[PDB]
Amino acid sequence: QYIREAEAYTNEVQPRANGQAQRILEEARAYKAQTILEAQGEVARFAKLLPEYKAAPEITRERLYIETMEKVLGNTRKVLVND
Amino acid sequence: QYIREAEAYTNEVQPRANGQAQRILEEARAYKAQTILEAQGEVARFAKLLPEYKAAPEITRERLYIETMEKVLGNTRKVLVND
Amino acid sequence: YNRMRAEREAVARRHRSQGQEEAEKLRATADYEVTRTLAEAERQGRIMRGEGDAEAAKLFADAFSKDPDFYAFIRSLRAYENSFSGNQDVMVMSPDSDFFRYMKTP
Amino acid sequence: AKLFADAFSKDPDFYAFIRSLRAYENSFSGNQDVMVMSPDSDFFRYMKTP
Repeated sequence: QYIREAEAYTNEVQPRANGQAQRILEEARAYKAQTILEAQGEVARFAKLLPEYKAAPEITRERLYIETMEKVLGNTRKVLVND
Repeated sequence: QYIREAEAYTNEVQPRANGQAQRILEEARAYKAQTILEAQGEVARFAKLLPEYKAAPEITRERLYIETMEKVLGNTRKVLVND
Repeated sequence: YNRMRAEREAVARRHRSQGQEEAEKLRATADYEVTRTLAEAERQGRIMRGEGDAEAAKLFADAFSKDPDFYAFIRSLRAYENSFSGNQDVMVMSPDSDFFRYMKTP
Repeated sequence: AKLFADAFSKDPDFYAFIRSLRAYENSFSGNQDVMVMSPDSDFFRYMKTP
């Protein structure tokens, strides 16, 4: 009976390993597709944004800098002391 | 029954994915429209306010500065130790 | 009796495990397809957002290049108000600071 | 990586600026850190009187 149960355990465990292997392979495929699509989207965004900055560099730089700083300073605690 | 339930699950989940995709695309278009419209609002207010500044710069600059400092100091704790 | 019962349980467990493996494979491929569709939609949404941001940036750029310094002043003041609106921070000043120049008796 | 290189080779400085600004926004998004500036800082240059 002990050997019978051991063979039962083997026959039970192996298919679960096969299923997990297929699952992680599909997850890797999904990761590749998602990262390629996100890269394409970011490329399109940067390509569209670039000419507007090239037209008026200083104003766009200042506006983006101010927006980013207000966001980051709002998110964090602040202490203003002289040095 | 397990196999049939899995097939039912996939056939059910695919249209939900399509609907979610449509929803996020509509949200993106709404964000684009709101950003443009919001920019329009900012641009109009800015253009309108500038000639008032150009006529008498010192007084309006001082008033805006005083108001902003009043708000920022009212929103934070103060320590006035001399250095 | 125990030995035969164990053998029958072995066969049943093997059949159920095979069914579960097939179900897991089907669910995995379904999840992959769902993720691919969502990623495609997200890419299109990112393209739309970038288009909107560029369109807004054009108007901001020209209307603010009308007068850069005053816009910098106003936007910096708005940023100060927005950042310090929360009461979680501590600010240290000095009576010699130019804002408090009126503090001293004239 | 190939896509990103082919895209951002047009202007590296502007890409660095934008990506660093987004990184600053993302990293500090958690309200768990403490920043210590000074009133003489360049960002706070408009907090002084005209």
